[PDB]
Amino acid sequence: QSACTLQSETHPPLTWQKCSSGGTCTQQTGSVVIDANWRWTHATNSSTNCYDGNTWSSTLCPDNETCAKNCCLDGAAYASTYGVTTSGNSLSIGFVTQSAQKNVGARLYLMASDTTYQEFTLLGNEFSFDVDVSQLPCGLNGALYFVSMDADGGVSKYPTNTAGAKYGTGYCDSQCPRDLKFINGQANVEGWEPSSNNANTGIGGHGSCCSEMDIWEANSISEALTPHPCTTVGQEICEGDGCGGTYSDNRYGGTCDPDGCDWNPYRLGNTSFYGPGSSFTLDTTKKLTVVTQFETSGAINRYYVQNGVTFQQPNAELGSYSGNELNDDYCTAEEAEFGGSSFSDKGGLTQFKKATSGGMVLVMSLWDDYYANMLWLDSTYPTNETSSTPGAVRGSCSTSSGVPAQVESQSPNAKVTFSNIKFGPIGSTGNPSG
Ligand SMILES: *[C@@H]1O[C@H](CO)[C@@H](O)[C@H](O)[C@H]1NC(C)=O
Ligand SMILES: SCc1ccccc1I
Ligand SMILES: [Ca+2]
Repeated sequence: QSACTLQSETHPPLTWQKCSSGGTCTQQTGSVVIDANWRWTHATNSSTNCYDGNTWSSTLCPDNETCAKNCCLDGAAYASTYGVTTSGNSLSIGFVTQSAQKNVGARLYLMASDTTYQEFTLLGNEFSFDVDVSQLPCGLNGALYFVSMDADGGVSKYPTNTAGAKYGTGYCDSQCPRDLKFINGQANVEGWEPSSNNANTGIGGHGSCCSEMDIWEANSISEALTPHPCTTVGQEICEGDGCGGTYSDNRYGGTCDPDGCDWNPYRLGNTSFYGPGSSFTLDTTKKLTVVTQFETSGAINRYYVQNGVTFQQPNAELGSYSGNELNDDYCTAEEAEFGGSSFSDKGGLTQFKKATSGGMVLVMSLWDDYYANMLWLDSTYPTNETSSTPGAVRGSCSTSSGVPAQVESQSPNAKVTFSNIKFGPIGSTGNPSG
């Protein structure tokens, strides 16, 4: 896709800190950009939409190539249309924003410059951020994660994509998403199936895969940490059911692991650690710091800070595993006790190390789930399961919670605030900010 300028594009600024082993941190200035899927897509020479509702213009977009030649992405009014605002080192994403249209959520990337994404090499480093999940009820997910996207949004590889990172192009993840309108410089109009439950989305014939590190998928009820390997580390297009993931016939048939080796404290047995109120170790009605360390062995460590008190990830006992570190033994025990072989089949933490050793882009989002109502995160899933089934219970939300239309109308003012992002060598982010 190309870019149009009927509406200007001004990325909201966001500062973050880069720390060093020597004990000092320094302020960095970046900005955020909204994903292409949320943008107005119209003809290069007029205001005629190439996509409206959940259908493509058959005249402007008869096929993927023609569509990309005829159509451009335009600028975004961040606050008024998308409910995205920034203030210093703070970023807020509103749930439902009503302007001339209704907008639900947003997926944003941290930029290095106006035309390129900031890449972070995670291995041997740690990432820290503060978060306020108090306004996120059952059914919502304020996520902060990393994906192996190209810095230019794919421009150097796909010439027909001239919009680039500036317009939020090039997204990919371990779900190998097929809801993307533009992938590899072409539209995704071929094979498009409008969603039966979502008036604004659909599934195309192609998807975009890559490694994904979900540092934080959470609401005020539950939270999960989840690495997802892929046999091809970086962004790669997939076709139809060969994509795997949620909207394909064989979920485990693709190149990526859509499940991951997840760590949810509640799912592992500690139902008193994270939740709303004083009866929980970490009280989700108040702000908290989340620190994630990527050691060179490939293992992942985690500690939290609230009101100056530090809490290491709580201990879990799962089969032959005992500890609080997300490592090979944990991932193997998880598969043995809860089932599955996807994570291991994709290479486990060894293959995932190839992703963290390379550059990854920071993504911050707020979404509701039209497929499984976020039950996999904060409720019993599948819903026919009991608490007696290992790993079935992931949170205290009702299995009737999370219906998108219901939460959109009941909690439109829900929001997540991510702030004070710090990144540096292990043991460095707790030092004084610059
Ligand atoms: C949950 O984790 C916290 C923090 O480690 C700990 O103090 C508490 O004893 C744990 N509770 C259970 C039931 O394991
Ligand atoms: S990653 C959560 C999950 C796991 C297995 C099947 C479907 C779903 I959504
Ligand atoms: Ca270790």
